[PDB]
Order: sequence, then C-alpha cells, then structure tokens
Amino acid sequence: PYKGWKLYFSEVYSDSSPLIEKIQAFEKFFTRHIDLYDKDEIERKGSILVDFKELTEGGEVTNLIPDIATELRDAPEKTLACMGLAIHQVLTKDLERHAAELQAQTMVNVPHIHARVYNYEPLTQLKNVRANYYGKYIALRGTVVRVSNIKPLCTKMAFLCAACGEIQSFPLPDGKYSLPTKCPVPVCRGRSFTALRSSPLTVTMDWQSIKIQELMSDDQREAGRIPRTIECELVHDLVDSCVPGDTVTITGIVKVSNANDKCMFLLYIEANSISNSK
Ligand SMILES: [Zn+2]
Repeated sequence: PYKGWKLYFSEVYSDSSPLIEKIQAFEKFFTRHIDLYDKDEIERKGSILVDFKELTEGGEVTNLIPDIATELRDAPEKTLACMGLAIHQVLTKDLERHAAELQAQTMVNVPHIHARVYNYEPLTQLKNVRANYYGKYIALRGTVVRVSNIKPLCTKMAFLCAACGEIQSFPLPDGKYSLPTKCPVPVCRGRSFTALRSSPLTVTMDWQSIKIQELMSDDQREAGRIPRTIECELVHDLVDSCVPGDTVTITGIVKVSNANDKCMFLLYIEANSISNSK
C-alpha cells in the first residue's frame, strides 16, 4: 500500500509501526495543500519546499501535526522521512487516478522526493552551536566562503537476500561500501546479501560541499573573538545554489564529520534547504 516505502525507510513495512501515524499526518496536510505546489516541478527536481509557517499553522489541515516543531527539531531524520514518503504517497495516488481515466478512455513510478522545510525558526547563530546539537535540526545564516566542485555520492546500496529474495536499500555511512548484517524481514536472518548496483534502490546523487562563515560585527564582536565556520553538504537540487560571497540561510541536521591544524571533532550541517538572496 506504500510504494516507495524502501525509498525512505530501511525498515520492513508493518501497519503496526508508529511510522504509519506520522506518514498519514503529513499525507492529510499535502492533500489539502496539493494545489499550493507545482506537481511537475516536484517530480522533476525530486524535492518539495514546505514553509515551516504552514506546518505550524493552527487549524484543521495541520490537525494531525500539533507537535511538529519539537519532533522536527529533535528527530529530523525521522520526521523528514515520514514527510517525504507522505508527499510521495500523495503524488502516487494523484497520478494513479490520472492514469486510471486514461486507460478507460497503471504503473506510475514516482521517484524519491526530498522533503525540504525552509523558513524554520528559531534561528541559531553559529557560535552557540555546541557538540550537544548532534542530530538536531537548526537554521543558520552566514556568508559563503568556499564552494567545492560537484562530485557523485552513493548514498544507498541495494542488497538482495539469498534466503527470502527480499531487496533492501541499505544506507552507506560516509559513502563507504558496507554490507548488511541481517535481513530486515522478521522471519529469516540470511546474513548473506548480493549488491544490486543497478537497482533503483541504489541512490547516487550530486554532492557539493560549501563552507559557511558567521555574520561577524566587525567592531562590536571583534573584542578577541574569531569568526567561526562550519561545512555544509548540499545534495541533489541544493547543489550549485550559491557562490562564494553570498549570504545564505541554511536549514539542516547537525552531524559529526568523519574524514598545528588537526582537530579530531568537527560538526557539519547536512543541508535540508538553502535560501540565497542574490
Ligand atoms: Zn531474507
């Protein structure tokens, strides 16, 4: 009933899991506001931009998401996955109905849709970003200083279990090729999988790394303070959205980087959205 379930979740689909409640919550939101977005631009770019003020809007459309501000902040990777599958389920239902009338007068293949929330608040200044912010969703605003070149990045790798024939979409931590340890089905644990590099469950998107420097008051906050910087990882439609010197607003997830000048603990922002003025 959920085509594209493995495009967002590595778990096995079960109607008893708490994910169903969250997914259907955004599904009600996206069905009522489907005319507010361009369904053609969503499918082409593979993403959707949602205003955070629309989600925190009081009323009837946001009836099933009263705690979106806390869940997105403390569990962004789980909230965006449900929000992404929801819009994918809304689009796959709106297109299967369109293809139903064409047949009378049904394989609709909707690709992965990145759920991208912008205009998130409160804004977090870079100096107050501590190590405790790991896994949290925040919004930054700084100057672009460096923009690396675009490179491919294998985010997920499909694996076929030789026991039951199930194909899982296994994420790679840092693009490092790794193998699953157990089959996600609750019956068998084959522990032996074959890589399906040509499978659609194997994700490969354009990757770009940019560096952001905080907005420093050149005289007020210059009383012995150095401008802090942080790396931001753009992907897919966010790639090539800013040049060095631009002032951008970035939302995303704080994560730990894994790659005298060598410090062994660096935080970066997995960019979920970027807004460039110029
Ligand atoms: Zn299996």
